[PDB]
Amino acid sequence: EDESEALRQARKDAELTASADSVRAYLKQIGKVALLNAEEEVELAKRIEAGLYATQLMT
DNA sequence: GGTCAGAAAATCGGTTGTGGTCAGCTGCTGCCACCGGTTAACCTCCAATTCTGCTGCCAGCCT
Repeated sequence: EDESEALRQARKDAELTASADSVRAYLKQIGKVALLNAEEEVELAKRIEAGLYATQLMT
């Protein structure tokens, strides 16, 4: 019953905590988003350039 | 053996004359102090006691 069940319960209980230090709170806040790779960075950059040209052209 | 023009003193003050003298910028010119931008192998989660009041918590009569 220790196969991520009680671990999940303690994970949600730790997620609903306070964590009264600001550095620890910022690290816990930034730990949620997952990492990337080269093709994902390429497609994000292409979307950035397309959106920037779209708003420039529309203005 | 006496009255009137001239000469000779500082004195208060205007001229004046130039002889520097100091500053007042004035470029200006070099420079130097300061602000802003840029760098493309990869490597992605911290360093004692004493007293009073308040709040959170669990059994437990009452509905």
